[PDB]
Amino acid sequence: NLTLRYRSLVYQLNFDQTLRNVDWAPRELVLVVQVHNRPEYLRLLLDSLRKAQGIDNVLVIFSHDFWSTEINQLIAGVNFCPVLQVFFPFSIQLYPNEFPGSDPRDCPRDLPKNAALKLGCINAEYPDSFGHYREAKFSQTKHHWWWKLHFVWERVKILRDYAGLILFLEEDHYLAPDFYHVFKKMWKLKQQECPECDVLSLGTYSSRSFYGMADKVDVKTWKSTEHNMGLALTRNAYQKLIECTDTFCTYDDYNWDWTLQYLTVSCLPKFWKVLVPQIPRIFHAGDCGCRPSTQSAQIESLLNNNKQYMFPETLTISEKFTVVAISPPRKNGGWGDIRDHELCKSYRRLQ
Ligand SMILES: O=c1ccn([C@@H]2O[C@H](COP(=O)(O)OP(=O)(O)O)[C@@H](O)[C@H]2O)c(=O)[nH]1
Ligand SMILES: [Mn+2]
Repeated sequence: NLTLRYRSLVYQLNFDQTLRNVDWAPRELVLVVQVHNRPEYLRLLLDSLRKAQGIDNVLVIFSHDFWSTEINQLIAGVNFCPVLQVFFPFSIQLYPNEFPGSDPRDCPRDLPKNAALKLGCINAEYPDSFGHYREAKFSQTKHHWWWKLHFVWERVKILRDYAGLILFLEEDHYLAPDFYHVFKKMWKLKQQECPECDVLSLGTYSSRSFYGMADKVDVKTWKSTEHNMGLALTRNAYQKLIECTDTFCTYDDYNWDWTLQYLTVSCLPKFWKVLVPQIPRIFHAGDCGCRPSTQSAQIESLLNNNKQYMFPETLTISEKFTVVAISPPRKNGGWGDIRDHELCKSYRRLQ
């Protein structure tokens, strides 16, 4: 049975934590990449890592919820920085025909709530806020995001007592070559001028020319639609998030970032404040209008045409935008199923 085989593979690999390209300790920055099944975009991220300055000793953790030869071969080609692969142990690939996959007794995602209650399908009493029922493939990303946040801070042996920041990104992102240069200055700038800052972001989703802006950073209230790429957390920031575990895991939104938005408004004692450059050091390649080759060339052109402005010698805080009161987001749904709630709440308790 291939499914059972994969379960055994994932258990041993998550235990062994084989570190590639290391004979060193992780310091200052570690990257964690959420990976599913888009190797064409992963290849683009890896190319951006290859071209990035100063990261020979930056650990990059790839977190997978899908096993494939192509994906593992891509990551195995990385010879230029420390690499670790970890594997989400409750993926749909490992549990296809039972929760958190699709139990054949589950309610159809679009069966009306009133009909589901009369039918007795097993999750009929737990629709989302729109009266819909769970779809396994739409719940997986939030599960994977919350599991790997716990796993890297608590269960990765090389990160015992780690005192740097961990920067979270995704398989379809592209890093600017000065991203690490800029991160280090951003962190020093946070220590010097923004003690109220909770998190760092490498950039938002927005100029053709970088003149006068590539050296500027803003202090803003964190907002999920703007600041969900390349999010760097301290241990303190992570510990404050897990104080809101039940809220994260029960809030009826299958988006991890919209769920964080709700947390910053409803469960954290203060809104998150983020330090973020005016010129992004991270780009979303999985968005167009996508040919991955087209995306890479356009980003290459934008960054190289602006080469004279990259690697700024000094960063300065230019703007401060402080939200005092804000409406909570509307729920996007997809997260009403108590089994999703309970599995999400279990990650830090199991083993
Ligand atoms: O089953 C899945 C599907 C997606 N993702 C991850 O969710 C992130 C966002 O997915 P995508 O970029 O497709 O969504 P979009 O950016 O279009 O909202 C990516 O890092 C994927 O690797 C995942 O972890 N498990
Ligand atoms: Mn994307």
